[PDB]
Amino acid sequence: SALGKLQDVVNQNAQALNTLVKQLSSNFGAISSVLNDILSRLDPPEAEV
Amino acid sequence: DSFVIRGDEVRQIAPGQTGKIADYNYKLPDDFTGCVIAWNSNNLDSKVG
Repeated sequence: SALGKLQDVVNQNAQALNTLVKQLSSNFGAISSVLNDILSRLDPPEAEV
Repeated sequence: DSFVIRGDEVRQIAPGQTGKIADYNYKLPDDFTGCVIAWNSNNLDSKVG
């Protein structure tokens, strides 16, 4: 922990980018989190919304 | 835009709709700025047989 002052920023940046990427796994109310699948199963009047 | 359709599938005359008529005969854009009007035309567009 002696190098904690560089480790906390390195860990926070790795965790922040990891969380930023992980937000693509979040659903936000959609039927599925993956964009490639949403368009296939949804007709434009519901796919656009 | 004037044409005859049927009550079944008549709902496809709306922006961004799919189906045999909407995909192969008349397709409305997603960004439609206008309105569609329909009325029963039995006396003029229906003939026996």
